[PDB]
Amino acid sequence: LARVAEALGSSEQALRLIVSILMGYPFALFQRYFLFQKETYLIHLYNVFTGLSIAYFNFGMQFFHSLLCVLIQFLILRLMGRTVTAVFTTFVFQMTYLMAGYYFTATEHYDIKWTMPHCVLTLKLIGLAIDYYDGGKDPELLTPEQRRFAVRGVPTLLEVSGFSYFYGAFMVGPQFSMTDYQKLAKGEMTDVPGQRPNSFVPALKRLSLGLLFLVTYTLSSPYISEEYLISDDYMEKPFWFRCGYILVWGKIILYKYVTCWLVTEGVCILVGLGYNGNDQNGKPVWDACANMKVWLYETTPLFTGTIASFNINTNAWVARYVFKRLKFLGNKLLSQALALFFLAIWHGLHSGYLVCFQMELLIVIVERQVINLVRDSPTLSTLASITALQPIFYVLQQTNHWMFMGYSLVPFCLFTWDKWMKVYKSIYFLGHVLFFTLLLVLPYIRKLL
Amino acid sequence: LARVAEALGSSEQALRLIVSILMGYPFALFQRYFLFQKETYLIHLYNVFTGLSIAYFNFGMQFFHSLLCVLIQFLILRLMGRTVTAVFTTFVFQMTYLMAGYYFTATEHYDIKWTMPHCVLTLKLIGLAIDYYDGGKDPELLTPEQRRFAVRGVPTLLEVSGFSYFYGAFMVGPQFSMTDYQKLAKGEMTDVPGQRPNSFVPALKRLSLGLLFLVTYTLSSPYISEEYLISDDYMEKPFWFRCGYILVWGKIILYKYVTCWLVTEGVCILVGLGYNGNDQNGKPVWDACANMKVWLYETTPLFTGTIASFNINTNAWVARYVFKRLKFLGNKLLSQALALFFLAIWHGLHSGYLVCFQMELLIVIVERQVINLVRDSPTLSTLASITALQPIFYVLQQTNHWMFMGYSLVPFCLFTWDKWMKVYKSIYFLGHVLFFTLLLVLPYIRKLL
Ligand SMILES: CCCCCCCCCCCC(=O)OC[C@@H](O)COP(=O)(O)OCC[N+](C)(C)C
Ligand SMILES: CCCCCCCCCCCC(=O)OC[C@@H](O)COP(=O)(O)OCC[N+](C)(C)C
Repeated sequence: LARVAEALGSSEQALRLIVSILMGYPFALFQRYFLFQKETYLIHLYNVFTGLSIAYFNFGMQFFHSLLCVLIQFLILRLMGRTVTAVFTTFVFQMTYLMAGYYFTATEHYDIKWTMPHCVLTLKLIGLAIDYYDGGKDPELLTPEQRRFAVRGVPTLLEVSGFSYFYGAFMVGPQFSMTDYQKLAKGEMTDVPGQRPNSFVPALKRLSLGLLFLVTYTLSSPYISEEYLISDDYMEKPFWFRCGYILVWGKIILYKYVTCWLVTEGVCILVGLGYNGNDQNGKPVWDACANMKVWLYETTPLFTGTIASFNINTNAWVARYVFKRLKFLGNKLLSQALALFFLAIWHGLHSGYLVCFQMELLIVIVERQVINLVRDSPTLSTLASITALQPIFYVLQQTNHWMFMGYSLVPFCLFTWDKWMKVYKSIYFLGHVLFFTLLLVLPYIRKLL
Repeated sequence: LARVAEALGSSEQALRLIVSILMGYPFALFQRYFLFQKETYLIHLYNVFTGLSIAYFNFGMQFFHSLLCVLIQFLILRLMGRTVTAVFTTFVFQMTYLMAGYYFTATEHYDIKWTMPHCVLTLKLIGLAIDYYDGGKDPELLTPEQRRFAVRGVPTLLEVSGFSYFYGAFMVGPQFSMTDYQKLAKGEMTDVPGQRPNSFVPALKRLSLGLLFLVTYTLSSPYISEEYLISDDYMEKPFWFRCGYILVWGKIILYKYVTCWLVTEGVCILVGLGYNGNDQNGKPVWDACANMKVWLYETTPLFTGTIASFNINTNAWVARYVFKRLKFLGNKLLSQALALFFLAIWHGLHSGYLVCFQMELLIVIVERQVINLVRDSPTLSTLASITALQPIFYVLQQTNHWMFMGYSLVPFCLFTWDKWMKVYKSIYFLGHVLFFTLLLVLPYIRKLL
């Protein structure tokens, strides 16, 4: 409806996405109470129907495209099951399908179109194929976590269709594995063997936090937007103020993402999929499929402290299915680039993503070098601080972290060859030149000390 | 000059290219008579100067890009000389440079721009890198051709610069190897151990034939052009006539290529680079760096007989450095489906090339299947012919060959999504559907017989 779209002050696409995400709670409540007896095919059909309904509500003309990619893989997965070339052909097919979709969409403004659910689906399917090939090997140890994380059996059409179309983690949801989905289907993922998983208390906290972030972001949205950055006229304000804007911006655009992940956690933890075990005391731990770690993402002066708390899940998937599969190159420095290149193509086909990831690589390397210089061969360095007082150091580090994360996040939201450089040149290319000088000078001063 | 361009009836680019190609003959005549004493650096400097002048007279200010590829490789070739990763990095760098040039250069007409000399240069440099890598291995009993080609030593800047900028084979010239260039530089490519090689008699034939083809093509150029097909008002004559046009066309557009190769052969055979050995009788053989074999390209009813008579210096290079190097994977078909893909990218970035190469692959497979069915399992099918009277079969086969080679060469000269399909749909997609039906039916009828 256009009336509600104009009333809420945002485009109808975002409202439709939010209502689709929020519609998962009644589905989970219905599932948790009417499926005590298993009869797994009921769960599989229910998941398929709910996922198809969710896809039809939003993308109600092109959803059958997804129904293609599930079926074709099932053929490729069936024949040449354990050969190496199956992995190659499925990887190439999925990549070329995604690239064709991206090329034929190629919209300039940020739009929530057909692309993202298919992106999540195709990455999950590649993961499933890799896992099946890995589990097809000999039953020896092979890094026992890898052994227990593999799949053994025949993945018939019903199981793969149900696992592909989970209603909760479909749009932007967390990426689970194949082995644990069958555990949920077979009902061995509960707090105790013979009762419903008691998870009401964890879910409300996540829902409250996600709603709080959502409401504060939508309240603070009109004040700051990615149009003041150029405006063709306001590129004359005092330099410091401009930097201050980049400090206020970036920290606000991130809250657009966070909330949805948090809220989808609420629909993913209620069904019991977020169980991993108990702690030393024995109490249950529900932080298994979490996509965000609040209270560490905020207060983290280190540049590397925002890489293990922001995305966490996709990063873990990339590390597990790229680094562990390219141990025969042996360079140890090429792979860390190649993975990023893959992460620079999975997001999109524009140019801003490459520059953003290059800046992230440069900043993390510089931070590693600086933290290696101190506290390892400090001499005067540590006893100069002597831990007498570090309020000023902490606040300066925090401001530096915010400013130089927003400064590299600018090309993420503006991914055109013209607007990016037009808004980026007014800052005198500060970050790249400064960090290049630091990188080229630091070994010399380290050798001096 | 525009006056000569309008007088000759062709654009100034073609005339400039032809005059540049023809300008090599005084260079070769000067070289053959004033360089009895070797002092190799004189030859290297002469080659560099002549190649740079030729590049200047065609592409005035842009030629430095070519230099920007010769020097960088010399660095990559110097450090990490014998490692595996050197091949990977030089391959990726050359491919991405060529792709960037093509993407920034792409136009909708056939333009003689910066691309082609850089394309030849980059493919030659990739070949040099592969050959140098295959020279640092153990000197065991490899394949004799590998030992005959492998280079041992360190290529300094002068030698690589001279070998890269050969004046004769620069624009569209044949692609020789690295080891034999040093043989020419050291003066051992002669009929008699020491004297000027006797090559006047072989050379004049390649001028007579080349000039004959050139004059016939330029005389018959105005009658047939690639505009009558797409005029959209000439698509209404009866069906057969249209097919007849495709028979007359295609066989004419090919003569645009042939001549130049022939003529550059004349400037490549005079210097003595076309020597390979003697025959059984003992007379010299000069068909070493030939790029086309006339008297077999014309009268060849077989569809596979036009692959060993067209350009046999790029096909041989591809087979030597891709087809017979990816034997570790061991599929025997995927490689045949991979190398062509490389050949589908080296030509350009448009879409017509892929379809043309796919059609060539399909027709050659169909021809192989048909020739396998006959003369191997006749079953009273050919024992009755006994060569009684079959000129009709020969002429029918020749007409079929011409028609279905032109029908697949059409997308080569028209490489846009719109023009190609508009000109191709009026023929009712005859070749693809016919060959698909033949491919799907032939095994069944073979099993029947
Ligand atoms: C209150 C309004 C709610 C707004 C809805 C936005 C949902 C966040 C998208 C998360 C998708 C994802 O997992 O990729 C994470 C990153 O990749 C971010 O992705 P992008 O923001 O660049 O979107 C284009 C790239 N896709 C297509 C691959 C998703
Ligand atoms: C009387 C007038 C003379 C006309 C001059 C034309 C010269 C023939 C080009 C041969 C280049 C080559 O070796 O590639 C052979 C094929 O690749 C053909 O190539 P194309 O015709 O498609 O040209 C674009 C592709 N390049 C850029 C790679 C060369």
